[PDB]
Amino acid sequence: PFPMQMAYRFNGIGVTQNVLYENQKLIANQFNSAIGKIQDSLSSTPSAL
Amino acid sequence: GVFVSNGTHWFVTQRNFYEPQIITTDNTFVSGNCDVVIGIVNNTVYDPLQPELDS
Ligand SMILES: *[C@@H]1O[C@H](CO)[C@@H](O)[C@H](O)[C@H]1NC(C)=O
Repeated sequence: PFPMQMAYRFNGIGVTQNVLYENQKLIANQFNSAIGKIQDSLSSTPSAL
Repeated sequence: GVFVSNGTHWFVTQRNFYEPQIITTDNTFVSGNCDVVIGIVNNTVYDPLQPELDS
């Protein structure tokens, strides 16, 4: 499960599993918001590529 | 490790090889309560001190 896999990824940078599970709702929003800015960053300035 | 279940019981095993173990207090660590975590399940965690405390 992707909720569980990120706990593996978190556990691989020195942060315990329970940090993700307790804040999964916040983290999902942070991941989604950051992805959205990618389209704008390419769409705004054409010098990106 | 990762918690697994054969459909009847629950075990903890290393994530890379199926070596199921009894969920004792030493096999896990505790942080919080049942509220925050999404997807938590109900089960029993064995305590190694029960036979020593009883006897
Ligand atoms: C998994 O998805 C199912 C879809 O039927 C849903 O009912 C359930 O609440 C979800 N369980 C967890 C642990 O996320």
